[PDB]
Amino acid sequence: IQINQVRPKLPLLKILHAAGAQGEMFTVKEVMHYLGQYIMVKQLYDQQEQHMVYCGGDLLGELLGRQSFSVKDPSPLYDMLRKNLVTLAT
Ligand SMILES: [Mg+2]
Ligand SMILES: [Mg+2]
Ligand SMILES: [Mg+2]
Repeated sequence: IQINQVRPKLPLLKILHAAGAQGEMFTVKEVMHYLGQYIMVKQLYDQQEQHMVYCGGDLLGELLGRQSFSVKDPSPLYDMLRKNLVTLAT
């Protein structure tokens, strides 16, 4: 297996699939692409303040353990990725 591949855990993979991803293993860039598409297409960001993501009530909020987060202050999102990505480079 390639060193730059990661395997998203079940609930994260569900999100990525729900945004148009195919398969089980991805680069971190691909994961971010599909996660971004999920947020963008469902329009979870506040249209009036687009760095704010209102994720509570959605699977993404469940996974994050937060009602909302800011894209400018990504640590809660990065916490979620740390816990939901299986990697070989770590
Ligand atoms: Mg794909
Ligand atoms: Mg695959
Ligand atoms: Mg961090």
